[PDB]
Amino acid sequence: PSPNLPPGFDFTDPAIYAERLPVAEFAELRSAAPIWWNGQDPGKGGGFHDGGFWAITKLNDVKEISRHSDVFSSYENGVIPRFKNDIAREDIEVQRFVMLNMDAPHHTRLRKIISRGFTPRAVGRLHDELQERAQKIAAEAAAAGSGDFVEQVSCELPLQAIAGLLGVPQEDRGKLFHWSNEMTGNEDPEYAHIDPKASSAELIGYAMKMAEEKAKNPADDIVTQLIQADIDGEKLSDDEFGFFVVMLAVAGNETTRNSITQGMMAFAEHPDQWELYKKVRPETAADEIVRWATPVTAFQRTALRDYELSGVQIKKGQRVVMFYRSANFDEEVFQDPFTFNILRNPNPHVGFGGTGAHYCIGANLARMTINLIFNAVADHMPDLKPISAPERLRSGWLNGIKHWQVDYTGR
Ligand code: HEM
Ligand SMILES: CCCC(=O)c1cc2cc(-c3ccncc3)ccc2n1CCC1CCNCC1
Ligand SMILES: CCCC(=O)c1cc2cc(-c3ccncc3)ccc2n1CCC1CCNCC1
Ligand SMILES: [Cl-]
Repeated sequence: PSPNLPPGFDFTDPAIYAERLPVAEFAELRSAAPIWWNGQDPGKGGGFHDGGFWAITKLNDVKEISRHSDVFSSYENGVIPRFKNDIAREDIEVQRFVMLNMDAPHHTRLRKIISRGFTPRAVGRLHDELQERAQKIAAEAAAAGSGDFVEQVSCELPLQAIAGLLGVPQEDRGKLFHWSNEMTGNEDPEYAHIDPKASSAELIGYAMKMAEEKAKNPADDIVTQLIQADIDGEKLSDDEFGFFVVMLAVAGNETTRNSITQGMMAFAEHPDQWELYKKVRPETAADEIVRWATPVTAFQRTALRDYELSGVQIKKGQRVVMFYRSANFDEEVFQDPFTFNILRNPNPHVGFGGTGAHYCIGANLARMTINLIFNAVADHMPDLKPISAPERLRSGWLNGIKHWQVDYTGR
């Protein structure tokens, strides 16, 4: 029995996500075809010209793929499942220079070096400054009475986390945030004029200059840790640091931002959860917010050899697309997945990916950011109420909210 889906439906179709999350369609696959070939017509494969991909909709299959990185490659085709249909293959293969799109052993060496910048000590050291900034952001927004929750609440704190992690001076954070914002969303008409190619080049150039400068004058931020050789002589080259910063500018910006926006959207839809949050302030809320928001709808892998996955024969060279948005509502794993429950514990969501070599290195920085900003929202605008429906982002792999008008005072 084939799944009940519109003909030619592509789960990476940006025109879908500009309007809605295809929640019913994902649930139909989970019930009727949990691993399903998503065919793609000629020239409509978002930069990939192989006829289609395997849609992966169950959490256990997402985890099995993520664990078997020896078979399911990030390097072969990158992990972004959709670009502009016209993108040149060389523009996809340039993504291989960031650690996200690397396989072992190159990924193994890089991740070990990058780990110096994401130790619990390195992240926890940002706590106090990010808490202060979260409080000031929410106070400034509440003083405005009403406005765009996305721009006035969700946007700044994730960017300040990247800036503080890297130790970017305050006078430079303006153009750093601009470059980071010009990296994503260019298939939405609102961002048709952004140039991620130019921005990534500017980010790399800025980052190399910063690596050269930071080598001359070490400090305590992670940049010194990254470019300092260890006992084995391992360190980031200047351009390697540049590719790290470009990855960070994307990895930590719109992901946490959209978790914040869609976390508040869930709170507006479930006022009992919001009342419970304001009273208890449970930090388990962050993980339920990420599960609910699933800012990365999907990442892909490519099979390096034949592999049988849950009774389905994946053939060498074929792409599998891990739909975290489907897996995070898998009825087999979650008790009442469609109930927003900020006390859910344990919460084995795959919003940060499936356990494995590429698991989000900034997951705890993200959770801290989310907890600090929602404590600040609760402190300064506890009676927030939405004014109109959110405006969704036209993207085939990012689940984004561009704008969301709310009344911070409630009256
Ligand atoms: C709610 C916020 C976030 C979400 C939902 C998220 C999601 C993800 C996902 C799905 C992956 C791929 C995992 C895999 O393929 O197995 C990933 C990797 C990564 N994330 Fe995040 N992320 C978030 C925040 C952040 C932040 C704040 C940072 C850093 C400041 C960060 C840095 C990274 C990096 C560097 C990688 C690549 C790791 C590797 O390939 O080894 N992320 N993230
Ligand atoms: C890496 C140094 C700058 C650069 O050069 C370059 C950046 C860049 C970015 C994209 C892109 C990013 C996100 N979304 C869509 C596109 C595409 C191409 C990019 N490039 C050129 C790389 C080519 C590699 C082979 N030689 C000629 C240059
Ligand atoms: C050298 C050019 C790098 C680049 O360009 C790029 C980096 C990057 C990082 C992520 C990411 C990493 C970890 N966690 C979440 C996200 C995702 C995409 C990334 N890219 C390509 C951006 C394209 C822009 C145009 N639309 C398709 C994506
Ligand atoms: Cl994008």
